[PDB]
Amino acid sequence: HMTLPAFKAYDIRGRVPDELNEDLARRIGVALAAQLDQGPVVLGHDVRLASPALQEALSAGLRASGRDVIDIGLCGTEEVYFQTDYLKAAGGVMVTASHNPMDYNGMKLVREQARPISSDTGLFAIRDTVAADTAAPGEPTASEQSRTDKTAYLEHLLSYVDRSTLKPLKLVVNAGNGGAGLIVDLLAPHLPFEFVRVFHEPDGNFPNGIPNPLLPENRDATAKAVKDNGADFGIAWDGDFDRCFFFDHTGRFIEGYYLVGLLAQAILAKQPGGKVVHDPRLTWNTVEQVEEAGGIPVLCKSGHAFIKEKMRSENAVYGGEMSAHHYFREFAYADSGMIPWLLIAELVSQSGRSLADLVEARMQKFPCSGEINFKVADAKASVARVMEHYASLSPELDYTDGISADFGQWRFNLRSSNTEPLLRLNVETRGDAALLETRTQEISNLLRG
Ligand SMILES: O=P(O)(O)O[C@H]1O[C@H](CO)[C@@H](O)[C@H](O)[C@H]1O
Ligand SMILES: [Mg+2]
Repeated sequence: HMTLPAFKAYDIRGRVPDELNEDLARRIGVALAAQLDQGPVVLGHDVRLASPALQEALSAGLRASGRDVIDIGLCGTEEVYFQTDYLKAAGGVMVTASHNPMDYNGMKLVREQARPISSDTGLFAIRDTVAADTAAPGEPTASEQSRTDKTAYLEHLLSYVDRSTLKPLKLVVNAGNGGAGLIVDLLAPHLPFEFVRVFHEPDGNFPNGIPNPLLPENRDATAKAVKDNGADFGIAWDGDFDRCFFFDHTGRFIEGYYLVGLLAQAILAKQPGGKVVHDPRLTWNTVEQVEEAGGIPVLCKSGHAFIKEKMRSENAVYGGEMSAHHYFREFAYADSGMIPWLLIAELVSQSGRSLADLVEARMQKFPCSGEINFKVADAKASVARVMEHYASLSPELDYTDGISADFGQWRFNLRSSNTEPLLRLNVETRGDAALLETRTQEISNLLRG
């Protein structure tokens, strides 16, 4: 292997100990110090068994390079984002494995204002430094401070809702033995909600499976809890809870697409006329709901780094991806798995409408395929077959992010993943479920052919 495999497009991601270990972690700390502007570095970690050791190695390398370290301890990814920005630190690293296997771990790195460090914005520079670094470890010349106070973070979360307007909704919450439960419990004394706690305790051994609400078996655990307890709706998170997933009162999982438009309207009620950033995979419903709420929709390439920089350049109040990532301007332009369900709970409380009713007509008006992934022998040839087949229909074509083709009553986006060697397909139609299925199956056949 010519270069270190753990260094991916957006983050560091690999098997312990051959792709990621304490030695590499320490070298990464040293290299990161050379890439940042002045200031301390915030460090946090998730519930994985190896994460504290990796964070300590990271701290050792940073402090050997004269960087003060602010250890915010066991946390969610968004807390590293928030505290980095809030404390005006030089940068931050979250040690997390997200939903990777048990023998895996990783790191998400940010600089000032929690601005992402990605492959083309410092991460491969870090990789190359680490790759060539054979120097003996130096000793720490800077200190580490423990800062586990979450008051500022919690106040920021609560600032998104008028607590006097909240109703005592019954909410299922499913941390999947990740870290989300700790924050829910800290918020609960300040909320009127009745919580039904599922897989609630943090446990890096993951007795009920690695947190991933998109897997049907994991999905059903939240769904069952909602139905059995007559909950208003249910929320589940991934391990580092920067992704949230919603289940209405019938137990039905709500496709992430529709929450972009819903959350946009929620935010626009608080910040009128604002711009809203969205990705190009699924678009029609978002554009319509944003515009109807008096907002301005802004098309952007998918990927958190693209989304965040677009929001910054546009002073956008909110950004959302169909892949369950939701970004908020005052939250350091960063994603949160907590702010969205607070906003939705407030929406349900104030409107008297169920989460089901809030999205029902939208799902009927703009039905989507869901993201469908393809691993084929020749991605480029497969894309060519699709485009050649639809040429005679003369679709409107857009190349913001792969290929978007607008045929009038239906459209698709076809993308190479930046994080996996996959093709990703998304189809939607104008209120036509039949057209949706036939076109989705047609494209599927073409890609596989
Ligand atoms: O592999 P992709 O599709 O390129 O990228 C995926 O991971 C990114 C970071 O989690 C997300 O921001 C994208 O929305 C998601 O599609
Ligand atoms: Mg995550």
